[PDB]
Amino acid sequence: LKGYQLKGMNWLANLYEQGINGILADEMGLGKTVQSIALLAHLAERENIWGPFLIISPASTLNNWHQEFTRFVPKFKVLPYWGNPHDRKVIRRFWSAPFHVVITSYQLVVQDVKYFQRVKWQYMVLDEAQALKSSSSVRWKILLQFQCRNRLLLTGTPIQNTMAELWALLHFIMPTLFDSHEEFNEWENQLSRLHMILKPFMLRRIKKDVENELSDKIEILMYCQLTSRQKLLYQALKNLVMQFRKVCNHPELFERQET
Amino acid sequence: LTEEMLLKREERARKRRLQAARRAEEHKN
Amino acid sequence: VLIYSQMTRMIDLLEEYMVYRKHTYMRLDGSSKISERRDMVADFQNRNDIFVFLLSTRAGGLGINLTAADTVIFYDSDWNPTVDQQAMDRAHRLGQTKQVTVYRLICKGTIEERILQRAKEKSEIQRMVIS
Ligand SMILES: Nc1ncnc2c1ncn2[C@@H]1O[C@H](COP(=O)(O)OP(=O)(O)O)[C@@H](O)[C@H]1O
Ligand code: BEF
Repeated sequence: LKGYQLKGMNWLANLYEQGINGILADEMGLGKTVQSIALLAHLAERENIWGPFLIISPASTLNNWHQEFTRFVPKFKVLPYWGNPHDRKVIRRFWSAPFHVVITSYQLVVQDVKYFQRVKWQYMVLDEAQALKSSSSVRWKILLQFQCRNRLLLTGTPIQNTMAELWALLHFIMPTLFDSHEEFNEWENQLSRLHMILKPFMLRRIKKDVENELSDKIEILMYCQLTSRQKLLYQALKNLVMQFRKVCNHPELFERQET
Repeated sequence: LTEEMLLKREERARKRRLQAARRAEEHKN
Repeated sequence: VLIYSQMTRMIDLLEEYMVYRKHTYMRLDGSSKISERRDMVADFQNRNDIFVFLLSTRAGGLGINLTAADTVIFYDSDWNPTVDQQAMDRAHRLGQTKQVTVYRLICKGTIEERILQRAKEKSEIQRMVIS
């Protein structure tokens, strides 16, 4: 593994021993999946290994995650759950025990929640949980309804949204310690208290700690002037928002040229 | 008498396992 | 180069142009199936014929490990920040040892200016809140 990697794995193992559940927020490219695989490997008492590992990742990340399991360790067995109703139903019937890890999308878990309910789950990790910020969504409630002792996350680039996001994140981390949204809102001073509260059950690396040789990307802006037709349309408009940005980006959408 | 149904049971089980393996190797690409 | 866009209509116009000029055209949008995604993503490592790759932010940037590319071009702006960030990093990860450069085609302060200002303010916030 790596230094930071091993340290995060040890922190996760210590939190598991203490029974705490937390996030694993690191920059993209630092090896989140590798750290999760190492943490899964660390389990040797035959407690989590005996049961399954529900990995609820986004749809796009099904194949890379899958490959990562088929290459990182020749021991873990994957039982993908994403595809035609037939194949998925057959896979569900199969375990209905070598079901080590399971790969499923967010929508597939919510739709087929009943299938997952009848199966007990030793460990659950929901990668890329940056989507799980709105508590009013059905996804949040469905994820909350699962009966799992330990919850782990590998979501990156956290927060940055409104306080709603923060309420959702924290209340998911633990049902206790958090009661109402406005309450959380009530709890320089504010920022320091929030940092102190989130310090124990969270990590962070950034790019300087882990990037030992990574050229600092160069970001370049480029203003572009609107053309004649674009201006005639912008004038018409001036004299909504979606239509507006469209007319800007390109006019063909509202006025494909004729013959 | 019940041995034939038991053996049919495990041959159905291995057929199902073969089908699952076929689905998995189709899924592995 | 990796081009990122949002509107499928836009993507289609861009496709039309990339067929007018011969730069090759390989896309993987949200309408593309997961198997086709996985396929194109296997191709774009260990294959070099694809000059340019056409993605959308939510569909492709998050979790696709596109280290092969050296440059990222954002044709359009996003209201919520940390979304072009996913793409940026997806190209600037660990296997991108060649170079990293992220352009940003914006307009001359027409209506994009408000979006860029909001994005900069939100990025500054998210920067200082927890770091
Ligand atoms: N020990 C390692 N050896 C080789 N490659 C590694 C190692 N750890 C991480 N990687 C690289 O990290 C990439 C996956 O990182 P990823 O989990 O996508 O990061 P993030 O979770 O920050 O997006 C892979 O391309 C892989 O090559
Ligand atoms: F940046 Be990782 F692929 F989400």
